[PDB]
Amino acid sequence: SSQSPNTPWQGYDINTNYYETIPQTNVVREYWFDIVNTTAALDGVERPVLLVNGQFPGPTIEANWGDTVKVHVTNRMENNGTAIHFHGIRQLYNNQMDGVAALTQCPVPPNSSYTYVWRAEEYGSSWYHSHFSLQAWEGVFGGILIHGPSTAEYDHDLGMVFLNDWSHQTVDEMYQSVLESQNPPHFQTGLINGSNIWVTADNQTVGRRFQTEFVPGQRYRLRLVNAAMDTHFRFSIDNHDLTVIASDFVPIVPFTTNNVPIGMGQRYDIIVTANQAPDNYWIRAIPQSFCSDNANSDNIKGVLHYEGAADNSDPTSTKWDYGDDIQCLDFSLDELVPWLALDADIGGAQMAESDVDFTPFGDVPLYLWTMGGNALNISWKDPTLQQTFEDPDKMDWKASQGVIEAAIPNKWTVLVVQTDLPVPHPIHLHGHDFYLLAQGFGQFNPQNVTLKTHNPPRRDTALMTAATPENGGGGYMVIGFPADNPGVWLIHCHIGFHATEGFAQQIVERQSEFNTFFSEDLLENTCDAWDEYAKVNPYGHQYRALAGPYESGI
Ligand SMILES: *[C@@H]1O[C@H](CO)[C@@H](O[C@@H]2O[C@H](CO)[C@@H](O)[C@H](O)[C@H]2NC(C)=O)[C@H](O)[C@H]1NC(C)=O
Ligand SMILES: [O-][O-]
Ligand SMILES: [Cu+2]
Ligand SMILES: [Cu+2]
Ligand SMILES: [Cu+2]
Repeated sequence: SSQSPNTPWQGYDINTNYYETIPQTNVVREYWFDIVNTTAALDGVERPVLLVNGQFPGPTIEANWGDTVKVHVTNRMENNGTAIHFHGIRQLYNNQMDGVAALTQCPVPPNSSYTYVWRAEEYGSSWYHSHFSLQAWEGVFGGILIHGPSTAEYDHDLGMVFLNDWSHQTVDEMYQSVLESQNPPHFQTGLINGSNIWVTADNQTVGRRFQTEFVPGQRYRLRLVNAAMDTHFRFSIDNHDLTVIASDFVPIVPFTTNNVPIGMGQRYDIIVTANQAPDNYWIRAIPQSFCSDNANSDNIKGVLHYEGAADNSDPTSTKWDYGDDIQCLDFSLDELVPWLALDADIGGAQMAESDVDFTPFGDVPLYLWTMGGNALNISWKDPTLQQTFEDPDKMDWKASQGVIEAAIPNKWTVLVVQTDLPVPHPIHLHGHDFYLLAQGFGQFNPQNVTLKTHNPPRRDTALMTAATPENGGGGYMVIGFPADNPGVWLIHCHIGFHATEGFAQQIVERQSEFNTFFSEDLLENTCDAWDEYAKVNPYGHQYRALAGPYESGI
């Protein structure tokens, strides 16, 4: 009880192994989420959105390390199912609460509910979002903020800072055109924590920029989350240094930088000290042009307003000269050093490789992303956990199910995700923080690659980097994780369009121990409701063909 005195995690600290030890708080944080169909004018232009409780971003789930969180999700829409995923939450022996349509549950139909219950067995910053088709990017997402230890001190916690791309047509409206094109999706603008201005065709300014206020001398924590559909950002604040203290849910040895490159699904916790002359400073979220197509890359900005700065007055500050805003990169392996030091014990690991390609299918054609040789093609109404309940020793996986088996308790898997294309992708794994062993450009060399096993970066989302066409294209990333968590775990590109097109596989982990978590009633109650919806509403039927809005299932 000498550690972290007068905190909810008294008896534990920054050195506690949070994979093995959790504070007991006895506390349950209970949330009620209505998923609603509405409109909003987040940058001053009205359009349809799907929201949690009428808010964008959705309300923050806030808890202390070791709490239990209970989220009652009710579907108040007409024409979508829903499922809510808690990104980066380990869900240890709790796979059926992971919120993945077609894996861990059927979708929740309109007028039905699902109660997610999970343990805060990590601390730091993340987010929840729909894991049903493109719905997260219609606005169904919000923060997860779990208080706990930190690797540097500060005075004020500003909470979540979401980074989003945005357009005035919806992602669902765009989807058919995306499917039928070899060009990446184009977005018109972006939002910082759900706000921006917009310049109209007649040069009027509508909307309002994100703004935050600093007291000179004070230190502020910002919890950055990239929730964009198809944009890799560099975040910066003119004239201010940023001290990075965590990557995803893993506290790291702090380091200071002038910008944070942040991929879709990733989080970084930063501390900013108000040590500049009192003034207004631009906060910038800049799409990286190699892998983002945005009409307004230089106008996704907010305002840092010091007390002492002019009111009603935009910044005139200059961007940090950190180089170009072209490549889509992570912090390097040597920059991200987990504070809790753990080695990747990959002796005796199972080795796998999943290639990434983009291929035409059918007569239109539709251009689909494939991972490990197949575009994922699975079933909302027949989720993987139903298949294994019906047949506990099932071995007859279809190619289109994209299965990677990890049957042996605690045995490591080393997975190489590779591509020949000049296109990078943020790779996210459910149910695990993976160990990031390598990340590179060009061809993967099985002889020459060095794997970092000595306290490598550890997180839940990392880029498969790729070279530009002039440098030959292609790239790879290599991850390691032990089979410490029975369940069916999605591994996929965190670009929504890509995952829905097929860029996803499923890790079937310790299949013989699904009894540790599985509830037939929790599965079938929702599946039965979903079937009743599908009878009366065409949106209840999954489009799985090649002349319409193909849905991979996730
Ligand atoms: C970004 O938007 C979120 C969601 O509205 C804001 O969340 C608040 O965060 C603070 C600090 O953790 C909490 O006190 C509030 O309860 C949250 N409100 C919610 C979730 O409705 C967040 O403050 C915004 N970020 C900034 C920097 O303004
Ligand atoms: O995050 O999926
Ligand atoms: Cu996830
Ligand atoms: Cu992708
Ligand atoms: Cu996911």
